[PDB]
Amino acid sequence: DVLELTDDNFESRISLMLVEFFAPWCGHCKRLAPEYEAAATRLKGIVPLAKVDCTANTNTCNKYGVSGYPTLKIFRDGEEAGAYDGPRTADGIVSHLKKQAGPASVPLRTEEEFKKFISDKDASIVGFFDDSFSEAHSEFLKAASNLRDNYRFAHTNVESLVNEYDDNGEGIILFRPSHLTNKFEDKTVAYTEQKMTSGKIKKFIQENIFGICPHMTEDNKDLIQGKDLLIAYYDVDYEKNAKGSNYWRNRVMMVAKKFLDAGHKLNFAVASRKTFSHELSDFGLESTAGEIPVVAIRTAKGEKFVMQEEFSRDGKALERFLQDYFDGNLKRYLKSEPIPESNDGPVKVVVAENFDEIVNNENKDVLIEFYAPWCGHCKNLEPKYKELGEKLSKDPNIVIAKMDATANDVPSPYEVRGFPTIYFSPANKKLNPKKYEGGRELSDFISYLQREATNPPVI
Amino acid sequence: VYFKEQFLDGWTSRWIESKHKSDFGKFVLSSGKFYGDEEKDKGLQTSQDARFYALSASFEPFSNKGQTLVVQFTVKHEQNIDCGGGYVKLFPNSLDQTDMHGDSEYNIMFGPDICGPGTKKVHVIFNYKGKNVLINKDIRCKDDEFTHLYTLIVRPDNTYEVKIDNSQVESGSLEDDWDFLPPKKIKDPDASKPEDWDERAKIDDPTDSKPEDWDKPEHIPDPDAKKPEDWDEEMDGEWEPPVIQNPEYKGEWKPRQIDNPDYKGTWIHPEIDNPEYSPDPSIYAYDNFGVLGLDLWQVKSGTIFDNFLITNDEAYAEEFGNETWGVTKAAEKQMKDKQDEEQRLKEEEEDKKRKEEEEAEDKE
Amino acid sequence: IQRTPKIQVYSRHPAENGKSNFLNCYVSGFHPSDIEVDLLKNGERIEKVEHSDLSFSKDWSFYLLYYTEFTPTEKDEYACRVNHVTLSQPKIVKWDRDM
Amino acid sequence: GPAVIECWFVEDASGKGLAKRPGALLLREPPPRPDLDPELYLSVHDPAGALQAAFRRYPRGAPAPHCEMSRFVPLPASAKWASGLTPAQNCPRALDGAWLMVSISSPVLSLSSLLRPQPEPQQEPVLITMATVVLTVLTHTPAPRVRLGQDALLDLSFAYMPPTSEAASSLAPGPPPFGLEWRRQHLGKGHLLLAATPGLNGQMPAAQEGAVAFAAWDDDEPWGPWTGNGTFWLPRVQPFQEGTYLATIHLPYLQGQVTLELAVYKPPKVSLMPPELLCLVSHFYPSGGLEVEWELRSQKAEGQRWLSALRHHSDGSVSLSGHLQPARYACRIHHPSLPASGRSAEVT
Amino acid sequence: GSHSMRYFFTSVSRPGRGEPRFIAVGYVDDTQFVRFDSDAASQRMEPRAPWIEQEGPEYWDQETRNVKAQSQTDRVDLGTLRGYYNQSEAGSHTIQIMYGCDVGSDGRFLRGYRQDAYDGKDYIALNEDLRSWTAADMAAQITKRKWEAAHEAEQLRAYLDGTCVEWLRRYLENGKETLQRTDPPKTHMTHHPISDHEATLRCWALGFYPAEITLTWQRDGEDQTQDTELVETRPAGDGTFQKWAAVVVPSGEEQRYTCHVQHEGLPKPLTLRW
Ligand SMILES: *[C@@H]1O[C@H](CO)[C@@H](O[C@@H]2O[C@H](CO)[C@@H](O[C@@H]3O[C@H](CO)[C@@H](O)[C@H](O[C@H]4O[C@H](CO)[C@@H](O)[C@H](O)[C@@H]4O[C@H]4O[C@H](CO)[C@@H](O)[C@H](O)[C@@H]4O[C@H]4O[C@H](CO)[C@@H](O)[C@H](O[C@H]5O[C@H](CO)[C@@H](O)[C@H](O)[C@H]5O)[C@@H]4O)[C@@H]3O)[C@H](O)[C@H]2NC(C)=O)[C@H](O)[C@H]1NC(C)=O
Ligand SMILES: *[C@@H]1O[C@H](CO)[C@@H](O[C@@H]2O[C@H](CO)[C@@H](O[C@@H]3O[C@H](CO)[C@@H](O)[C@H](O)[C@@H]3O)[C@H](O)[C@H]2NC(C)=O)[C@H](O)[C@H]1NC(C)=O
Repeated sequence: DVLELTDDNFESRISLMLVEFFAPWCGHCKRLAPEYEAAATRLKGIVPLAKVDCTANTNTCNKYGVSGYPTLKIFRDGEEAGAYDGPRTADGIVSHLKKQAGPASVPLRTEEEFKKFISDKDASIVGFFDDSFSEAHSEFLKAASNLRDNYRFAHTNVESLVNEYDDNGEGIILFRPSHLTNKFEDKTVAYTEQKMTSGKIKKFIQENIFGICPHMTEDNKDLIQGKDLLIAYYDVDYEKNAKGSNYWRNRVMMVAKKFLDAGHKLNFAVASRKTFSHELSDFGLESTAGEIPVVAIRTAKGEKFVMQEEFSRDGKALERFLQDYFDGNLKRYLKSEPIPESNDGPVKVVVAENFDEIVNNENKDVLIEFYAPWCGHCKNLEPKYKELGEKLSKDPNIVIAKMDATANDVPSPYEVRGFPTIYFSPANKKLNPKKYEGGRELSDFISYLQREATNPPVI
Repeated sequence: VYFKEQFLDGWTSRWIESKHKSDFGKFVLSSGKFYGDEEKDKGLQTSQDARFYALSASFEPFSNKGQTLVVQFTVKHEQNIDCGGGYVKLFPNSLDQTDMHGDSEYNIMFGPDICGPGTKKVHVIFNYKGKNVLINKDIRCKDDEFTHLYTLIVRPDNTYEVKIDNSQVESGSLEDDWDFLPPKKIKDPDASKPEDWDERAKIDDPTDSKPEDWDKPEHIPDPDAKKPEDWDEEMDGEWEPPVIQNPEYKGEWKPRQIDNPDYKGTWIHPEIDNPEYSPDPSIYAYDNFGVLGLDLWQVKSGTIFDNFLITNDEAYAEEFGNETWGVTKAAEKQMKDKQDEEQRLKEEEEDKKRKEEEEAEDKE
Repeated sequence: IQRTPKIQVYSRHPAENGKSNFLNCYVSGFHPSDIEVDLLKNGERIEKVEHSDLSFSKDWSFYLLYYTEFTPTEKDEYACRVNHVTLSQPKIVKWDRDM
Repeated sequence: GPAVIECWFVEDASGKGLAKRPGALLLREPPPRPDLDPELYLSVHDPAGALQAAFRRYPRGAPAPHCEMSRFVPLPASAKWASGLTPAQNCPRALDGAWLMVSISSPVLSLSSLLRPQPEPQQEPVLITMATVVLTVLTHTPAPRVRLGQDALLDLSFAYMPPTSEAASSLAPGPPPFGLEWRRQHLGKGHLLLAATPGLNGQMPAAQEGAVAFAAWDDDEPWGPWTGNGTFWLPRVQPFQEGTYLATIHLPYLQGQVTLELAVYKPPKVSLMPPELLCLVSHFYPSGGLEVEWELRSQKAEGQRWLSALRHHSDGSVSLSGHLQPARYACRIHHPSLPASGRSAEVT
Repeated sequence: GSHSMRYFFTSVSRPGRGEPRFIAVGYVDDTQFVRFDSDAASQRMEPRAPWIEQEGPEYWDQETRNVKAQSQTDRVDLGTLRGYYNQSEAGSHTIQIMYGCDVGSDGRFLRGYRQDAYDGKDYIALNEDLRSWTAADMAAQITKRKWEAAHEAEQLRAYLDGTCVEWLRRYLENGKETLQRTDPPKTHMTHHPISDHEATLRCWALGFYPAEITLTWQRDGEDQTQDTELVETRPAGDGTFQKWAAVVVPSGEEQRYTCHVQHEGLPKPLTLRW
């Protein structure tokens, strides 16, 4: 059904418009081909759809900068626009296309339309401007245009609507989703400033659309992630179990609001376990598959924090974890195999769990050796390293170590490019380890620990 | 008797070697290591490996118009050829014997052509309107070292019959197994499949109706939807029983849509007489035959040609083909088996010698 | 990949005097199917030797079970003869009570 | 070595089956041969330096390499463990054009190069379809023979040159991460011995059966063609580890797979015991190929003889006892592992 | 323990008799229940087990057409393969296919595999990971590309996790009387004085089911795996199995020699002494 927009007639027919660049050999384009056809059939009249076989016309992709297949890109009236950042399924394409079809701000003409707009599953910014030529309306229009791909904008001039909202000019009100209503936080927040400014309105929405506990599930994904956050993952399907989702988000909301009144900065969020199941691996949470919500924290710096404790229905565990994090006691969770208590032997078995306890030790010089199991070089170096350890077990100030670098995330400035890499950290130089890239002989190792370590090595 | 050849050194007087190429192979009169008779099985044989050959014999010009033409010859692949040919070619009077190149102007080619396992078929090609036409049928040609008879018969009714070892192996008409006039019946291009002619026929509700029983709600409250005691509807607004997909959900109401109802069969475009059809009864006819040639490339020489016959009577050629090939074949096969037994005895002796030498080396 | 057959001659029950038993000649591991397995009663082929179906195995090899009834007697030495495309000369495996 | 490798372009279209057409490579005035189809006659211009140098030293007078070509389009790695190699949902643009899997299975060294040719054969010069090698996976031991009990060293050296395109994706100049994957396929077993992703970090499937591979780029230069090392160090090769060991180098939407048959041999020990002579054979492997011979010292020994069933030792080595019923009497064992003369034993 | 259900197909090319022979069988555990033999004039899925006998003729015809179409595809595949390998048409060449699934004792899916092998050399197999194919030669590589193009790995994964396992439970439930049954072995142990300085002790695991048994010879409490001899499990003829283990011993020292027999049907491993 779509037209093939080759180079010779590209700019002729590019003059909104959705064009997907594709390459026949790639399976990704063929996977969405029936989905793309269905989207074209479902979006006829609203937005035309087209296919481009880039393998023939190199000029189009060279000009458009299309280095991938597929790289669905929208062309607003023959003008390059932001690449389609969403699922390549037909439903998501249709949803985003209908979102693009409407103006920057939806002009509400009837009050019933106002309720229909504010009844949507996502937050909704509504402007009330009785005067059509008022500068507040124009500034709101530019604000809608700039932040269009992130928020649902609408405007209206109904006398009842304007009077029931601000009725003083720059009447910008944010209605949070109707399935996210709560008690401690007001559902509706009004814009309070002398003049409505596009930047000011954008900042106001950015700081007020989330409130305390938003339901971020594949939507607003970037708008929340990126700061010092706190995500509670749990079964989150409103159309089927809205009551449970409201219950758990209310628990998280009350604990978050208590600590916010206490006066600390920490954003919160609730997520569905299935949708973000890919992200559960990053926190080493596997798949709980239980009504109990798992809670995790990532900070702006990239630190990760996990509760081992069950999320109590009373909320004691939540506030306990919040005050622990604010104090800063729990260690960053890095993927680490359970360390054995039997760390005896010529070579000390170091894990990412106790890397700070062993390697980062202040009163000893440590020589660590990152090794991998399948590594043949590391298997060949293991017996000599063991003999080195048994020989230099008599030195109290120096201990050599090995940490598996595939099942235990390497912490500290320590970084491994090729196994097996060996590092030496002096007692008073825990911040500047030296990478021993010399020889690989036992005698060479003994010579090196004779050269560097202050305490005389033993035999 | 259009042509006769039994090789019973005078054959060099009636056989002539072309000079088109400076590397043409040399033919030798021989009967091979094994045969049915020392003198009766004498014939031309290739004696140079991986070289081209070109040998032609002139004879009284004659035409095949209105009369049956029969060709008959015996080929022996004693050397166990891997790549080569035993085919022969009929050339008109205008053909130059001394200038016969790889592909000279000929009328009919008949005989085996074997070059590897994939190709093991009789190549019979005819000239018509300045074109070499092969047969569409896959005629298999014998590959063992024994002598194998090959015979072609073409009657003036554009019919052909190919025989191997006096036994019928193929028969038919020239205007039906070749590409003389390939348009015979053409499907009508405008005969598109009608919209009412269903191919994948399916009828809804043949012996069923809307059940209205499977039309259950998509989501029903969970049977074990027990509210938690710690839940406060005052703070939670309004607790509700969780709902899940009911086990009784089905695909709406399908009234057993079965196939093959009122099926008229697969539609096809009806065929009509092609206006481009133009077979000719004189397709089998030729102006004149003047030369019998054999230009073939053989990687492993040792192919013996004998018992050449070109005539007009099927019974005549059949009788001489029998009285030559069948008489040869017996003594050929028994003697061959005798020398094969001798060879196997020699190989067993060599194997025993190798084994005893190996044992002696082991003892040291 | 012409794997040789691995004969295993035995009996359904341990041999005892004057008791019927089933000399199951179990040929296994061979490839391809071109095989002939014949049981011998002191050198001569047994006529009534019922065979089982050409059962297949997971490791791309067949296995047949050529079983015939006999009464273990200490005067005859039952044997199994097997010829295949790979083995040069038909293997003759004698039936041993102990093995 | 040979400057013209006669090959066979296997066609992949299902309608035509697996029909073969001629067509020969040309390593390094290109010699023209009109016999070949112009589409499948590739003048291999190798910038990696691995293939042309490998077959430059290939012994002269050797049999023709058993080359086999075909078309293949880059499909992403199917196995889950390789997901880290291709974490995006868009195919890179650098993979434009056709791709041919040239698997030179010569008796001395296997190979599997990925040739990306040019669109049309040369018109003004001879009919040569210029091509470029991207990923060469050469094995120097296509059929190792390790004695039972010791370790085996399955050589595997690969070479990579990034596909040259207008768009340079030099986000991380240097050797890109790859995934080595060794896999035994012995009569319906199919075990994944090890899968490794040097450079990249992830939870790999555990290396099975004690296997370790030296998988690492030899060079770390920012742009230069990179020649990696992927030998397989399997220790204590037991009979159940016999079979073909196909090794795959995984790259972003690239697979180079080469096979090698690891044959295990264990020379037997023979013994004659006292009448009925029992030629008893000690532990040995492989089970097949054994031939008992009998000699009266000499001439072939008279008397009727039979064999015994294979008494499988739990290690895998077998042992049989040939019984003969009739100077000295000797039995000679003929096994491929031992010198083909035969480690015979005699009783006088 | 773990149960298995397998389906085998075997096209054996017989030069001189036209179409190749085609044998298709089905195995639940190691007991066949269907065997379509092309050489036989019946040319149907003749049943051989009680758990498959009680099936309507419509089911039998379903399997009939199924196997017929599979044979029609397989003969063409054999022809094209014989053409590809460059092998003599006079010789007999075999092509084998098999697909099946293995379940654990709990009835859940445990393993699934479909393999093809030409002439007995593993041709192309589906990994136990159920995601990627393994191909030895390059004809198998072309076939692998052909399968991956259609994403039929997601089809077989549907069958192996689905219809295969469902049929396996249905068979193990209808035929629970004979397949789920286990039988302990009626073990013996025998002495044989090979000489005056050595002797052979052979413990007989006789008449058991299924074949997954292990016999080991603890010498003074230590497993002497190196010098133990054993024969592969051999069918007895009446459904059961029997095995045989052996050890060489110094003459008259049969004090510490334990033939541990371990089998699923046994309550606990047994100990033997002479
Ligand atoms: C399996 O593995 C085995 C290995 O064991 C493979 O066997 C190999 O097979 C190849 C062939 O595929 C063999 O190659 C041969 O190599 C020789 C040198 O070593 C070449 O001389 C020989 O050349 C022939 O083939 C090439 C390529 O096709 C041709 O260019 C060349 O001209 C030769 O073909 C001529 O000769 C053939 C045999 O006589 C004819 O069948 C063929 O048609 C062609 O005939 C021409 O030449 C004659 C003589 O001048 C003319 O008269 C003809 O014209 C007349 O006929 C034509 C129609 O045919 C009419 O149009 C025209 O009007 C008439 O005048 C033709 O002009 C081979 O290339 C290799 O040696 C084998 N090795 C071994 C060890 O056996 C096997 O192939 C493998 N299997 C598979 C399936 O691949
Ligand atoms: C790929 O890696 C493997 C393993 O690291 C290399 O194989 C082995 O490499 C070592 C290091 O060079 C070789 O040691 C050398 O041995 C010779 C003779 O013993 C000695 O004279 C040298 O001084 C040096 O010690 C070893 O021979 C070699 N081969 C083995 C162990 O079988 C391999 O070279 C690497 N490169 C490839 C495969 O291209």
